[PDB]
Amino acid sequence: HHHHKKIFKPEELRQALMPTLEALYRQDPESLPFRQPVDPQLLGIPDYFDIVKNPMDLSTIKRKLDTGQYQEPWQYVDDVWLMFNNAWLYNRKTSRVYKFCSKLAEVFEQEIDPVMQSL
Ligand SMILES: CO[C@H]1CC[C@H](n2c([C@@H]3C[C@H](F)C(=O)N3c3ccc(F)c(F)c3)nc3cc(-c4c(C)noc4C)ccc32)CC1
Repeated sequence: HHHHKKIFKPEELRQALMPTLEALYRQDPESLPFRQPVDPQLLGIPDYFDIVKNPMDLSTIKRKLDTGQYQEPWQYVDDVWLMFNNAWLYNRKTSRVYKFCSKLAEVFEQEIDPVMQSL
């Protein structure tokens, strides 16, 4: 047993972290709201960017893995938490979106720890 200034390759991170991202995409219908960037104009919520200073969604995180924009695995993890925190901050606790956020966050919390241990 062993509970674990380092640099990983894009291929190393995709092999390790894409299966965790795919686990999120497979949660249906819970992932549908997180697949594309929030569009305040389409959704008629011009107050969105007054609460969320830094947008995040699954499509953005998929591009970053796919184009080698992550170098340490904690860079991927922070973006995913940014996505869930944004959603938890902006939406009311009673809304379907907040509860969808909570299910995704559970599913992420219960798979990322082992994956980190393997890197
Ligand atoms: C695939 O097209 C998208 C479907 C979800 C649509 N959507 C919708 C639409 C509008 C309506 F509120 C609604 O019920 N939507 C909705 C549509 C499909 C769903 F599966 C779902 F859970 C919700 N609401 C969204 C909310 C968010 C959101 C997130 C994530 N964090 O803060 C906010 C605000 C994001 C997307 C939302 C936008 C288009």
